[PDB]
Amino acid sequence: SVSSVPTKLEVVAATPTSLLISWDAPAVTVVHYVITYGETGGNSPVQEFTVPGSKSTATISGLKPGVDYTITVYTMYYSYSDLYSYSSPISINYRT
Amino acid sequence: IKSLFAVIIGGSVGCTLRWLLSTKFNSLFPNLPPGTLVVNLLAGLIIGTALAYFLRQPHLDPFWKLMITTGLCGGLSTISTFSVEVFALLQAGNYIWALTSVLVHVIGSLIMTALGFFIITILF
Ligand SMILES: CCCCCCCCCCO[C@@H]1O[C@H](CO)[C@@H](O[C@H]2O[C@H](CO)[C@@H](O)[C@H](O)[C@H]2O)[C@H](O)[C@H]1O
Ligand SMILES: CCCCCCCCCCO[C@@H]1O[C@H](CO)[C@@H](O[C@H]2O[C@H](CO)[C@@H](O)[C@H](O)[C@H]2O)[C@H](O)[C@H]1O
Ligand SMILES: CCCCCCCCCCO[C@@H]1O[C@H](CO)[C@@H](O[C@H]2O[C@H](CO)[C@@H](O)[C@H](O)[C@H]2O)[C@H](O)[C@H]1O
Ligand SMILES: [F-]
Ligand code: NA
Repeated sequence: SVSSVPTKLEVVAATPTSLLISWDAPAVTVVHYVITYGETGGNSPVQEFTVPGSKSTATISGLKPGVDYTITVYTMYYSYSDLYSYSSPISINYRT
Repeated sequence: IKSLFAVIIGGSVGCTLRWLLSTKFNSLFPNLPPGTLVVNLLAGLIIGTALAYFLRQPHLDPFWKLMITTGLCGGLSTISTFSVEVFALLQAGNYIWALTSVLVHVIGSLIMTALGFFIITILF
């Protein structure tokens, strides 16, 4: 019944080489969030890093100016039936 | 073998009740899952009432006592689910609710055992 996927993923601030993103926590115990990013043109490596479960913002650095990026966030979360598992991702596109 | 059936019947009912209450209600308040809490508090309450009640009639059938305590209360309560809940909160950086969960489960369940015992003892 309860979704484990974050909502309202968006870019709240941007420079040509960086993005500050944020999201609303899902109503579950999130142990950590995993942020992924890569160039939308599907010819570049996707990178990932984690943020603690208490944080609902993240900075993405070292980007190229004028380039479309696909950014996703999913959770590693605790629930009763599944103990620790990974949620589906929420995904946005953003052009530096 | 008769004792084994008491454990299995009581245990299966307790385990089933815990499964139903936990799956139905735990997700309502994830910082202190209420299904896991209620079954620990309830098991504490039942063992307390059993403690007082069985003292008064010591030669009653060992079958009923075994079904209720080792079986029902034992199947109903859980330290394992309680532990992962707390462990997950600790890994999530949620120290206030990890501490709160430990205090409410442990102090709460001991209080319920006392209440069960003293309610029956007061009821004469
Ligand atoms: C987790 C448990 C918590 C306790 C909650 C209270 C529930 C009690 C319901 C059953 O009540 C008992 O019924 C027995 C059967 O009718 C009675 O035994 C009476 O009859 C027996 C014979 O049937 C005799 O052996 C006994 O000495 C005699 O007291 C006994 O007094 C009475 O209390
Ligand atoms: C908590 C939930 C409610 C559960 C209630 C269960 C109701 C049924 C209990 C009946 O149990 C009997 O109690 C007798 C006495 O109470 C015992 O008699 C035994 O003990 C007596 C007392 O010492 C002697 O007089 C008898 O001869 C001797 O057979 C008898 O063995 C036992 O089977
Ligand atoms: C008295 C009862 C004793 C029972 C034993 C309990 C054992 C505790 C296990 C805690 O696990 C660690 O918790 C850290 C804190 O939540 C996590 O750090 C995470 O969060 C930190 C702060 O939010 C960051 O600095 C870290 O980089 C980040 O990995 C870390 O991953 C995790 O392995
Ligand atoms: F817990
Ligand atoms: Na148990």
